[PDB]
Amino acid sequence: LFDENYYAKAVANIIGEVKDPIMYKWFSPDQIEDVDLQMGYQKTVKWDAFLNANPTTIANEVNTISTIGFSSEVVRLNYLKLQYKFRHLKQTSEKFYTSDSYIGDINNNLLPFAQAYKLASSEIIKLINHFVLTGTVSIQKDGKNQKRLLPNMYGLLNMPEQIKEEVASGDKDKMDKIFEKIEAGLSKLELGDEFSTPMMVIVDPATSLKLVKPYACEKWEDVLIQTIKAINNREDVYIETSNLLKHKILIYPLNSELIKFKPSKYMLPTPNEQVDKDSTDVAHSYIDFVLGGLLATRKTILQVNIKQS
Amino acid sequence: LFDENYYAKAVANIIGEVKDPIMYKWFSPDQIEDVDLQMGYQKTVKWDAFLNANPTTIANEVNTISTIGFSSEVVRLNYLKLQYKFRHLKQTSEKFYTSDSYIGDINNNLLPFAQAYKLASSEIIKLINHFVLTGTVSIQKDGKNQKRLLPNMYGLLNMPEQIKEEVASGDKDKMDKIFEKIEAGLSKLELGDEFSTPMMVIVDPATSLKLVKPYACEKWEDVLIQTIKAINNREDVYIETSNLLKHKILIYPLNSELIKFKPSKYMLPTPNEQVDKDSTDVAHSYIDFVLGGLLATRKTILQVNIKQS
Amino acid sequence: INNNLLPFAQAYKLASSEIIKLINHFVLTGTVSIQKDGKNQKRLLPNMYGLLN
Amino acid sequence: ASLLDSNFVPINFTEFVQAISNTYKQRRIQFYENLKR
Amino acid sequence: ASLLDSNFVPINFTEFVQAISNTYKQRRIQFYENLKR
Amino acid sequence: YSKSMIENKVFSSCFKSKNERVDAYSFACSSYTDKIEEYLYDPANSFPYKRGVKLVPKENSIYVEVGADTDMYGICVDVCEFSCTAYVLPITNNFEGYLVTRNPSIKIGEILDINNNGVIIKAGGGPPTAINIYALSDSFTINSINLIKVAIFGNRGLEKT
Amino acid sequence: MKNPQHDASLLSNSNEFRDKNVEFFASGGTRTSKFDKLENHPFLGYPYKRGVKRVIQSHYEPHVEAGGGEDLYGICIDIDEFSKTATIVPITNNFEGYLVAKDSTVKVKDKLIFNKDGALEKVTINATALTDAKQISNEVYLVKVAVFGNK
Repeated sequence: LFDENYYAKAVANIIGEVKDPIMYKWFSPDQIEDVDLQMGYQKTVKWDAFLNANPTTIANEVNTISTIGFSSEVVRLNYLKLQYKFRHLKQTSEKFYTSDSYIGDINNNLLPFAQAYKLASSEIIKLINHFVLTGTVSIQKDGKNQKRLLPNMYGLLNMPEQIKEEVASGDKDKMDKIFEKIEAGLSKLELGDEFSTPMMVIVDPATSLKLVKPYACEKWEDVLIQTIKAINNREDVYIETSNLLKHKILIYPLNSELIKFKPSKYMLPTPNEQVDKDSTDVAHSYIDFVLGGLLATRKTILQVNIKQS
Repeated sequence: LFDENYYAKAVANIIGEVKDPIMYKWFSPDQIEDVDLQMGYQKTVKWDAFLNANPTTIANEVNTISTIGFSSEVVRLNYLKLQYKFRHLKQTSEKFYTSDSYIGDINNNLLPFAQAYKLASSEIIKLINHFVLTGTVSIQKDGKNQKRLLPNMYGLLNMPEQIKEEVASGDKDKMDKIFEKIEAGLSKLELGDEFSTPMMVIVDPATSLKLVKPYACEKWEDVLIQTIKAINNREDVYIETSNLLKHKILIYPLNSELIKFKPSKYMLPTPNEQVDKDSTDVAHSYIDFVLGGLLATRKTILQVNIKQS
Repeated sequence: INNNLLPFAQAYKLASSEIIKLINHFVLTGTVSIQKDGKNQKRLLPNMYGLLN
Repeated sequence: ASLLDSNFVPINFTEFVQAISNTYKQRRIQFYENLKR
Repeated sequence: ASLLDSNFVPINFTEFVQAISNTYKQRRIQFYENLKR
Repeated sequence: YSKSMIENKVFSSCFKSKNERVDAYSFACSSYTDKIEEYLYDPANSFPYKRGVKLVPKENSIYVEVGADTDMYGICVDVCEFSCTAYVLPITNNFEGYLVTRNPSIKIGEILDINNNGVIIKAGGGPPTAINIYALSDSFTINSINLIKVAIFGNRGLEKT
Repeated sequence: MKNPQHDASLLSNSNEFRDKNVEFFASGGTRTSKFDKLENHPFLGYPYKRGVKRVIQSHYEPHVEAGGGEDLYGICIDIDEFSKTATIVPITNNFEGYLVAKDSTVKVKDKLIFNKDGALEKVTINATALTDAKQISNEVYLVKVAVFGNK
């Protein structure tokens, strides 16, 4: 294949230069598990057991014993296939554009296939990270003109049936009020028997700037860490800053029994076999990726929104 | 055996997927020693020596020498055998229920034997942990309809002849009063010459939330840890949170000379050889376990109860 | 003879013959019954038919 | 005799139960070895 | 089948895509191995 | 209604009080040598799951329909909706398990009676009870259907009041 | 007690094979089937070989105690003192064996009812006496009956 497909050879050679997605920092290694699918839906079944009565004492002869029951629950997950197209120089035309220590038309913004694919893959990975964090697909800083997605396709921020808190616009700069809302949400959290787990907090730059302020010789960040430690059995609490958010705070456990990410094993960018060729030196190529696969239990994510107006 | 007993083969192949009990975190490695007994009582004899007089100086001739005496104490521990029954599919019938990516009837809540056994064992282990911590057996959130247990079958919370402290319902929110009661209990604690040992504290989630409050830049947790270090020769002090407790605080050393857990080596869930079979595809299986075996010296456990009414 | 007890082989052969007759009747007619009148029919599932019904 | 060994072939149910108990004990020992408070 | 293996030689585009997926999975595993918090 | 009752967007959230489910295993304490029988039930008249049923011999088959204590054949413990088949524990056998009730406030130890709908009610309604039924737990509501743990052991010699 | 454990100094001669089963230590029933339902229950008092009623109320699970009448739940055929448990045959299951009788008036062919103390007394009906009442010791009378339910 490599003897025939120069583009496949180039992809195999330059696949290592693409940086790792930053969304991996938001999950534990056990929380992520790939699935084999491109587009469609997939049903997940979770089994449980419960005790029906007090246990039976085994003495002398007895036939009536307490029972253990079972239960099941089914959750549907949707997966969507998306594609992009990019232009590049034809393989046989690179010799006519190899300049001094650089290849490609500076005037016409034409690149070799390997560099074009690397840059496009990086951009697509950034878009995938944005979708996973926010649950929406948009290329604008406002967050508008969002692409319409299927139901059962949510991010960490828009997952339904979770603890939503809202800070009024009048208290947009009152860290005491923000922390009061955070404490209320933390109290409303329901971890059950899986409370002994590390916790992850994701904030925006303005929230981090407010956090590093003194607590009204302790900081709001230290107070928040202590409060979360009071509920997570004195375990690790990680704090992260993301520019993708705007006046939002996300708190969730890094436990595979509560939140599980099951992406398609084709989620990350993959070249398409089709290449558009003509009589000129310009060709076109396609990159595929797959979105969807976040699964969570009810009342395990705290989402705080600080209204600005 | 594995050529004949498919259920034994499955239990052997899936026994490793059952998670370890959480009660192991409340004891030191040396504190636990298994015994060989299913149901009944076992008498443990503890020997001691004492000095009758001052030692004798060896000089010139002498025949009258000071003596060293011996003493014994007998302690009886009761062990109880309990059983549970669960339904599952039959091995020859699993092929007709092997669906895509899962096995079992979703409608009828029927599972293969391996998964059913794993879930039942997990539930029974949770019950065993609750019994070891509290000393009672119940399946209701209110703690009612308790199974009546034999004498000499105690847990950490209900062990007699220990230090018991009570915080009045009017002082249920006064951490200063709660800490005063804790200090009184710690003063009443008697460890003798075994004081140089690590200490363990177990608290309910509400008490955990109260502990991280500022002391009235120091925390109530820090003050408590310092107070316990004052008495335990500044050894390690561990703090644990359990949802199995409600408005209770347990403080006890991790020394095998004061508190010892001698569980039956059949305490953890074990399959029974009997399997109910008929002409249908449904079969029944039994799981056995054993309760009892906590031994403690007098006045070595501090149990603080905060009354709510 | 006095108690109508047979060896397992003969009992199984006779029972299998009777069940095969019942299966043939079901395949031909679409109904399952043990009466000549054709009443007291066993209720079957939908999308289960014979050549006659 | 434990279930961890691939060479272990139980002969009867008593040996199977003994192997289960030994496996539980070994898992407890391993948990205490790997535990770092 | 991984692109990180020098000796690997794909036969067709399907095997190439499988190798790409395996490479991404291995890179994720390596990232979690090297991650420090 | 039904027992299984559906795709979910998210999963539903200790071991205590997890048995409060409509599709839970009916027998709190089971036992081999318990006789279980199969019958047909009306798929449009009344859903017999976890209700006291009576035998109605129809012109095509013997069905089971929800019935009162006066003419009760047994307790319907399970249903297979695919074949519309009801599984019945005869009244001659003991039972200890969860059954459908219509009173959301019933205490423990109270005497109970099965009404015309095959539903557990308080025995003080007035009809003379003919079965020994006792409440082993307080009635709980699943959000809505009310269930209660009961012990049923045979008929009562003389009808009470 | 079912088995009063007392040490002896001489062996007791036991060779006759007749009139050796009518004793207070002989638990179970004279005739038993594999398909008989047996339930273990916590007990109070000593309801051995007596009719038992289920008493329902720190709250505890319901227990069984000696009783009868409209509250009759079953018959206690065996007892475990160490675990403080009792094996019970429910009233819906027929039983044949020796049970405690109130006095010696009970004779063969007599219809018998479980009184408030769980003892069988002459006349709903619950049992039919199969033999005469026999005094095991002091005022303890054992009568063989065939329990069939309640009228």
